[PDB]
Amino acid sequence: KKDIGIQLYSVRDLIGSFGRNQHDYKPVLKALADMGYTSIEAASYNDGKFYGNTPEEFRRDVEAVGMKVLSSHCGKGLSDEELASGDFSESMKWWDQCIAAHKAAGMEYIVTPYLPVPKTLKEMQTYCDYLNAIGKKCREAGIKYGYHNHAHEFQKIEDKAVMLDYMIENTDPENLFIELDVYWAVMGKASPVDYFHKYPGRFKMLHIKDRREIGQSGMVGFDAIFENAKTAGVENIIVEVEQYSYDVEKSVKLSLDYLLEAPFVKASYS
Amino acid sequence: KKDIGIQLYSVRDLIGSFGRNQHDYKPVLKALADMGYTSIEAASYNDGKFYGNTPEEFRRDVEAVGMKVLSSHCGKGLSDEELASGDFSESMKWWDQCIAAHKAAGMEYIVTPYLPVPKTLKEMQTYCDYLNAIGKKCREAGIKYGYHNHAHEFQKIEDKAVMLDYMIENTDPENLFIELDVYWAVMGKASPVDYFHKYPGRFKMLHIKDRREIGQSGMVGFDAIFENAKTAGVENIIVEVEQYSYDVEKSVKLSLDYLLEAPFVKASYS
Ligand SMILES: OC[C@H]1O[C@H](O)[C@H](O)[C@@H](O)[C@@H]1O
Ligand SMILES: OC[C@H]1O[C@H](O)[C@H](O)[C@@H](O)[C@@H]1O
Ligand SMILES: OC[C@H]1O[C@H](O)[C@H](O)[C@@H](O)[C@@H]1O
Ligand SMILES: OC[C@H]1O[C@H](O)[C@H](O)[C@@H](O)[C@@H]1O
Ligand SMILES: OC[C@H]1O[C@H](O)[C@H](O)[C@@H](O)[C@@H]1O
Ligand SMILES: [Co+2]
Ligand SMILES: [Co+2]
Repeated sequence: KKDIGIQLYSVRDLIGSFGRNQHDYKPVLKALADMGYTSIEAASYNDGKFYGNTPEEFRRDVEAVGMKVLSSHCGKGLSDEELASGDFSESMKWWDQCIAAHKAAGMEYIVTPYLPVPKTLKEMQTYCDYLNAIGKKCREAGIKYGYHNHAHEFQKIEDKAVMLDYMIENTDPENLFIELDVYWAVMGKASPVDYFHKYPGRFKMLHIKDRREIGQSGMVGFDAIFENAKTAGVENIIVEVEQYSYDVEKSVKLSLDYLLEAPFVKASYS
Repeated sequence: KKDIGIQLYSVRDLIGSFGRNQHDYKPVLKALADMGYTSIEAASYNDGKFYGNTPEEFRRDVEAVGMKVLSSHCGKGLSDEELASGDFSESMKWWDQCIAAHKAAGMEYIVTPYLPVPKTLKEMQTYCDYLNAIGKKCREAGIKYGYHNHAHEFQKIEDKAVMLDYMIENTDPENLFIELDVYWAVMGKASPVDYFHKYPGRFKMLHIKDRREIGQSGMVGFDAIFENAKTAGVENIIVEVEQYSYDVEKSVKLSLDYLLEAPFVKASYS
């Protein structure tokens, strides 16, 4: 028995994602709960609602099956006009709605799942200003704002700064943490542990992800990752499975069991 | 105690010179033995000799510190002329000397450490013919010939075949096994375990390598790899460390200790 979360993207084939393919998510929530997942990270926020439901109903539904309503992936990128002007004030109204909806749902974190590699350091800097501004507003609402990587953030901008490094270095720790996707970090030739040591404390959440089932490909050193979890600053871990050797239910269950069986995964990080 | 080998390349910096001795490997042999490595893979074959010594002297030296003289990296790429002619006859006499020297040293395996990505499938085919021919000669001297990868072998040739796949598919199992470098496979976006399942029995040795010390980076899933070792066909494992967080002795000892401590690493694979 360990505190292990689940990215609801993992079951998007059953409940949908990012505003589409919707089903009644409640039976799946129950199965995930019964498997022994203890928290959820959502993957379908839109216009004040979660999977089409009010924050109150979503919170109730998640609470009904005994899981923590922990985190949520959602975001709003800057238009080319906002990037060129450096003025992203119109975007902030969307965040007032988003932050109030997350607070009503009980959420502890909000994580932006994706930003494009910008063309220039100046653009990156504007993104940093935006991330700081979002994270500050989140912080005032009692929420921790984070960023989730794929592999593209390990590229360089203007052949100077690695994008993820720039973001980390040019955001305030209390405004932005990194929800590090260890699979995608490895895919971008990055050492998760080396990142942990370069930016201690900034990795408040991990996406525990692999090619398919967690711990099956040989491509991720979860032992080392979890051994350096204190340096990283890990508070919570979120299993993500996007591709499957089996039916989805079994893939996500085997994924949890790997962590439950792993001696290097502690019962709680919080 | 576990049967764990060491690639002598890993301590290339600790093999020095004084007086008439240009490759004084004996002190390092001792140290490696004392750390607890049980077998060596050589990285210095030329002109019938190992580290400038006769096969009998090298064999004596290795045996004197109680390690197995197991394997050896050496190679002879095809010239552009041999590639274009398809006729690699001239290279085969080099192999007669090489194989006889390995037999005199007691070697169980010979492994070629690098072949370039060829431009065409036709050239890849020629390489496979060459590998088959070498492996056949090795086999008749009671030696198993193998191929060691980096990352480049996961590229596609003519945007058709992945190079390593082509090699495996178009060589005889009895002529060629793969000494899979798990670190470099990951660096090529390859799952070691999926390779094991695609080509059962063909990975008779692993190069146990990481970014630096074995098991420290978070980039290699040793647990999964070792759990699939039987499928793979693993007979021996060889630690390789080329880059170091510490002084070389400490780095290669920490590397052994990770495997000695890992419950998923068995005492013997042979
Ligand atoms: O809550 C009060 C404080 O927080 C506000 O968001 C303002 O940024 C700051 O100027 C003010 O003093
Ligand atoms: O931390 C900045 C960059 O340099 C590091 O040495 C790593 O090689 C790379 O993975 C990382 O993106
Ligand atoms: O052959 C000994 C060593 O030398 C080569 O340069 C390879 O990079 C390495 O994979 C090998 O272990
Ligand atoms: O024999 C030639 C063919 O066999 C190889 O194993 C591959 O399947 C294919 O890509 C190649 O063209
Ligand atoms: O083995 C075949 C190739 O295709 C697979 O789908 C993998 O993505 C790749 O790592 C591998 O090289
Ligand atoms: Co993810
Ligand atoms: Co190697």
